[PDB]
Amino acid sequence: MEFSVKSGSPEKQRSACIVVGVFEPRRLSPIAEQLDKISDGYISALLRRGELEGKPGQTLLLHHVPNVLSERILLIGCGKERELDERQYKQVIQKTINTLNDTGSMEAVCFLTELHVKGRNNYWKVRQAVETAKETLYSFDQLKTNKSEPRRPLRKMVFNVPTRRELTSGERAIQHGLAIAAGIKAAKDLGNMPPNICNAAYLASQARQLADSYSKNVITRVIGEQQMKELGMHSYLAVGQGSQNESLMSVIEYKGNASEDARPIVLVGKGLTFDSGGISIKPSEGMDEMKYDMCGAAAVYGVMRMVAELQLPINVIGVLAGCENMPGGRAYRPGDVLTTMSGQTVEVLNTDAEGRLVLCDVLTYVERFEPEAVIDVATLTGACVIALGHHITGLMANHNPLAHELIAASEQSGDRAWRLPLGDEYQEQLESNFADMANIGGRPGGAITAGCFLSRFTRKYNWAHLDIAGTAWRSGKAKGATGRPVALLAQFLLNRAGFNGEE
Amino acid sequence: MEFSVKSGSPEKQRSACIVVGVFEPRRLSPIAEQLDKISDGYISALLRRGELEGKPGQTLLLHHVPNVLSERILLIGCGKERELDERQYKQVIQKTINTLNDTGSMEAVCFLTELHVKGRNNYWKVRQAVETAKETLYSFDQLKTNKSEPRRPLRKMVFNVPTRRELTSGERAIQHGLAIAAGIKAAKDLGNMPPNICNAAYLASQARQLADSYSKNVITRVIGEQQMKELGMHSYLAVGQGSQNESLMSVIEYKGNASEDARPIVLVGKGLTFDSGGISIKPSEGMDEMKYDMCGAAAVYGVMRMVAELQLPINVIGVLAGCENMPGGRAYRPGDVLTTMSGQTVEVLNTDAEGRLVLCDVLTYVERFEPEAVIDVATLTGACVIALGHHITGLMANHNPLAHELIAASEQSGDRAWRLPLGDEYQEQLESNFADMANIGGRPGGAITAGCFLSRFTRKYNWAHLDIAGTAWRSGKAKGATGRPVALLAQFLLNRAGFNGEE
Amino acid sequence: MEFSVKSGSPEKQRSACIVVGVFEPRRLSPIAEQLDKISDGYISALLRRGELEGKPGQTLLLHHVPNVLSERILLIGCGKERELDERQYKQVIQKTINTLNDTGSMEAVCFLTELHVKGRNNYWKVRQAVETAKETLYSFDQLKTNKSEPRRPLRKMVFNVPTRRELTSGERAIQHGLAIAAGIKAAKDLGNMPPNICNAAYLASQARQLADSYSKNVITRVIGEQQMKELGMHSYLAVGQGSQNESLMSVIEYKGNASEDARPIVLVGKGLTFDSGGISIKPSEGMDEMKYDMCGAAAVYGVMRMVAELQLPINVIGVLAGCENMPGGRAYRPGDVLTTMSGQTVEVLNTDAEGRLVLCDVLTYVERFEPEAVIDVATLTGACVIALGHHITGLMANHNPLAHELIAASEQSGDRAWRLPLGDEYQEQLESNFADMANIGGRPGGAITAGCFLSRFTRKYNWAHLDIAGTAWRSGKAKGATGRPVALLAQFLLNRAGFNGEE
Ligand SMILES: [Cl-]
Ligand SMILES: [Cl-]
Ligand SMILES: [Zn+2]
Ligand SMILES: [Zn+2]
Ligand SMILES: [Zn+2]
Ligand SMILES: [Zn+2]
Ligand SMILES: [Zn+2]
Ligand SMILES: [Zn+2]
Repeated sequence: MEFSVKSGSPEKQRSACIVVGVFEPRRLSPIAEQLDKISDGYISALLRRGELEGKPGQTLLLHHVPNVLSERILLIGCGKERELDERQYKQVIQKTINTLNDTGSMEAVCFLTELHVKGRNNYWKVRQAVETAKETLYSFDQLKTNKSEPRRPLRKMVFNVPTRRELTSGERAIQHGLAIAAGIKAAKDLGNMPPNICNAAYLASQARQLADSYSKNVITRVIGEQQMKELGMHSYLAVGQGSQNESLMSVIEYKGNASEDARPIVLVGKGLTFDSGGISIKPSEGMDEMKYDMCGAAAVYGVMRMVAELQLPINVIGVLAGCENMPGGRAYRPGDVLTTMSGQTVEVLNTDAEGRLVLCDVLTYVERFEPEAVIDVATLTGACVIALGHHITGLMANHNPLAHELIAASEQSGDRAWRLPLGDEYQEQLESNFADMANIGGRPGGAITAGCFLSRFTRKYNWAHLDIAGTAWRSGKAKGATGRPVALLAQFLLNRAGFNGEE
Repeated sequence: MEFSVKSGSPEKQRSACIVVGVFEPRRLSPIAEQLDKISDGYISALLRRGELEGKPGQTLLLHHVPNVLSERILLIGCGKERELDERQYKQVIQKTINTLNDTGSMEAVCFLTELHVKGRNNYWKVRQAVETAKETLYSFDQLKTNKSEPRRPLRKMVFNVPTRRELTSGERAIQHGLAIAAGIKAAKDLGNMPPNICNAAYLASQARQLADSYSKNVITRVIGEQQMKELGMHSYLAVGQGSQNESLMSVIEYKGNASEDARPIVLVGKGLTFDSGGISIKPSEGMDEMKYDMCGAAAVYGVMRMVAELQLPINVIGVLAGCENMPGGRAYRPGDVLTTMSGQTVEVLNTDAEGRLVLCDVLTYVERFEPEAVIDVATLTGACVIALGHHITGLMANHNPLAHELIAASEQSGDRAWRLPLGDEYQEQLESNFADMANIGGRPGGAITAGCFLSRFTRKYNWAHLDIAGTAWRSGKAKGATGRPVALLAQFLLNRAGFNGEE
Repeated sequence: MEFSVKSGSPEKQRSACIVVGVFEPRRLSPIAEQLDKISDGYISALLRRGELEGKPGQTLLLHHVPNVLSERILLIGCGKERELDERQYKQVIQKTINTLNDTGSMEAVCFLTELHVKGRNNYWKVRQAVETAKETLYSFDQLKTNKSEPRRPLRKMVFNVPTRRELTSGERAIQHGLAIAAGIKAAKDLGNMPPNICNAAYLASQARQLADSYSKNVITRVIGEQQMKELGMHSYLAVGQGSQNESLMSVIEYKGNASEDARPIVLVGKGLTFDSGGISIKPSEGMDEMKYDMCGAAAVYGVMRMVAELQLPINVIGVLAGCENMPGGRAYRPGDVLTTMSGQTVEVLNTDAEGRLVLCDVLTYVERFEPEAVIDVATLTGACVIALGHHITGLMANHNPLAHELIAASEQSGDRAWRLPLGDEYQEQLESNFADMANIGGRPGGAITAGCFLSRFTRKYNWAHLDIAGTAWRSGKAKGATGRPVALLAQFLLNRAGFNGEE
């Protein structure tokens, strides 16, 4: 659907539906009781009758309202005025979009973006409304055969801003919100696709199409197994040795800045299109969710699509490290000692800790880009899920300023991350009697030792690690990819590009 | 809430709200056209404009409808006409109640009970509506300190019936639906109570209050541990021996028939207020759900309540076999050989198969009432959950007519059961080199060999066994007791008392 | 052994042994060459033959060195000059103490305290040396019947400081170091004692002896089961119900400040003398290590012993929440709903998550002291061990300044903690359909949800929680308590008492 911003009163609107809010208890909102006084207390009369107490989730749809230009007035329960946090705000917009679609409204004017949301300005509210509206419309039915497509008469939504002063921030919010929502959808699509269709070659193919769609700034390269071997990326090669799928590393280069002294921000996404655990096989229960083990590449692709659309004035390189981990007569095994691209040797203790064996070689490989900073994004350890659950991404880094920036972006964007420490006592857990290091450190500090492992390959540049094992998708009835952390990364890049989201 | 029936037209009601259906696609219910044709096509116009497609789940609330004597008109989507089964029908009524409760309607008149529902007459559609509506209002907040009580402005609902020829079947449907819904609530309340509060003594106490509330026809006796020993109920005693809670068997006698030859129907409910498994201890995951191991006794109590309310002209005795299975220094052990009340000996191989050791003695105990039929109700085997899932109760019996009466009742009441076979080959699985029989027959056929076991104690009367391990409760976010098989047993009693089917 | 400081040169010492450093490669320490020149290159000569490369862990004991007033000269490999972190520094000191004890040296003078250690001044270097030396001498043979008591001729060590200007900081360092080491030692002894001896009565007995030994500023109260019942601490009671050991909350009050407005700092330690998990029984493997489930109480006791010795001018109350979690006919069970002292109800899903059930009642109880700050210390979750491993303590709090003061103290003291987030999405995992909350929130974010659970009882004051499940003890061959976080808490108390940092 389309979005736009205007600055006008409810009573002057001539829409299929205007949306205004109501707070507990049956407390018409400022903007709404502007409309009440047009219909002569018609609305407040209905609220005295108990038609809408204002509880969250509650709604009231009025037709043929006395002296109201719009055909419908949709009132939404907003809880309690300032006492509105971002989370309840997102729900109010979700409800609005869903309610409107059970209606015949082909468009609507929404005054909810004017609500007081603790600490968030106009830009944030409009941007979050767009991102939430789009999230609500998501569906993954491309593999179903029944389905007669969903009902969506709502084709456009206009968000109202307080004064003409907010139209500018309002428009920026819409532009940004749509590009990030698109990056999120793309990542959710790639994540939800089965390993059956979304394999390393499928990712390479999406990478090429992205370049074709933005040929003035995007160039894609795809490195195969033979080139990997020539480059000495034996660790990455070992992981996919067992699978019949070819390991393919897709490099998407976006050039938005022409000065010769510009340095690129490199994003490295773990792309295990399926992870069975390998010889160190995973249990049966819920293993189909391992199709999400490539959600890091999914997010990096979404971010690139976002950067290209917004044409940011910076240089970004996204790597989709495609691979597949399968058991078999050619599978690598516990006990193997791999010679990484960097030259350091790694003793494999568990073949299911393969993401870091793919990433280490990509981390050495990306130094040819002389990056400003490298950030890897990966569904890496179950330990991180135990540590930070499904709500916050785990972050580790070898440079404090870069960590601070990523955490600030995670908060601004509402796609949170939390820093976990690295450190010598944890490095020691990787000691090996046979190679420079082992690929695991045992249960204690599992998410930290994995980051420590990665840090031995990133000493030549400032770097951060995002472990999205718990935030990349949900299980249960609503099993599905979240698209995280596209928003955190998009915010990060928006900040780097100079945009002031605080104004 | 309260329910009643009338037979009028929508247009002539003077209610806070009249409910009517709409079928896909946006086709107003005929019962409604008289009403539309009074507002000047006010409803049909809103419908072609897209306000209610008619899909199940959708609703449309209208106030100030042109010339309508009722203040609110609530239209509910019903899908396609004569393609409505009772499951969809119930959802429709469930939706109606929830939607009405979001308005200020103090009472309402509903015409949905006139919907065509496959195989169901007026009596069933009204009774089903009553039972479903009451199911929807269920809440268990007695142990919470927050809460401020849900919003129920709707204190009364009037169901409409086609003609005055259906008023009496409608009133009977309400009388029956209310009594059964109340038994189901009593059983759900008991099941949901913690083992902490709901122990054998609590069930006994509830049993005594029931007798007090209907002292004319109900007498309750409680048999404690000293008496059980004197009765020789050693098997029952061994299960609760490890627990500090005293084992208590509550016998509720309902006499609604004075004829010297009116043999009682005996209901025996497994009342394990907590089942840790004992020495054969259960795993931690979801063990909190073992407070539901007394759901058989909960159901029986519910039926006794139901029968007292309806004053059926039959004799029914309900036994609440209270007990607690705990591990400890005085707990019975795998290997023990128990001398059951029948005199037959039993080798205990697994202490978690304790419900049948509590029941075998109670089934011998009840032969003193010279029962015409005996029915045990028990959350007995994980095997039944695997066999019939959470939707259908497992049934076994030593008498075919009785088993057919029960299945029919299960169908009529929409609380289904399915008969499983018994047999000599399953009996052989209970062979012991040390006793007359072992208490388990291995994994193959676990629900059936449990029935075989019980059957060695029910040879002197017509008997049926209901394994409600999968139907007694549900888990997940909506964790809670279901109250089943109260409806099945109530229908069985109603049928024994002469219920015509009202056809 | 005893410690003291002095500022002198190596050549003028008349000790049984002087300890000096040697850097790699075979480079004689500046303080050394002074000493070499008296014996005339007699030392550098030996370093040329290669008698000490100077690598960490290497040593060289020299007797009758020409012209040296000291009989023995112990040279120690220190690695490389300024690039010495505190970690390697402590190792060098530990080595020194161990090596010295294989000789006849009855006393020694050590110039290693003058080594350059990144970010650590004279005060820290002397204090780390003292704590590490005492740490090295720890043994726990009180329950062994063989042995013949260790060989420790070295009854005194003197650390040299650069000039007389560092003498005072040196003395203060020794004073603090000794008191913290004593505290740490008491915590380790209590932790190491078997559940067989160290039960809740034992902890109470120790708390009473502490009060007796410092009757001027310390008073101890012991609250038993009858009292807890009268206080409404049913949550705490339920956890110990199953065990024959009476639950006992020992309260150690230290009044070091006579002013009316010196509000107390309250420390609460989980004192589960043994944790079998209860009905939700733990696995066999390494369950003996559950004797360490009272290390929180252990640390609070040691911290109290330390604040008593130093006589800090502040008020501190240390609570030792003793309890034992056993399975049995009287144990509380999964499903139980407890009414905590605060009045909030808690549904028990897992009995092994008992520490928080003991702590919530104690956290409510301590509000009677109107504390300025409350800090609980508990071996609480396996999740924490997974999240932060064995090296860093997990910290949660409801007041940021308190959290920052604690993180700062942990760094300063070399007993690290790392903050983890709390939050609404985590609180929601504790939702229950039967109580105000459940005691566990699932595996995702286990450490954090435990934090969220405790925080529901600490809203009336500034609070912090330390989960030392991973830092409190180590297993394997060197199995034993660590005494952490005694040093972190002591440093916290010192800073509150006005400690300088010493420039
Ligand atoms: Cl193969
Ligand atoms: Cl016991
Ligand atoms: Zn893996
Ligand atoms: Zn993986
Ligand atoms: Zn059992
Ligand atoms: Zn049972
Ligand atoms: Zn525990
Ligand atoms: Zn514990």
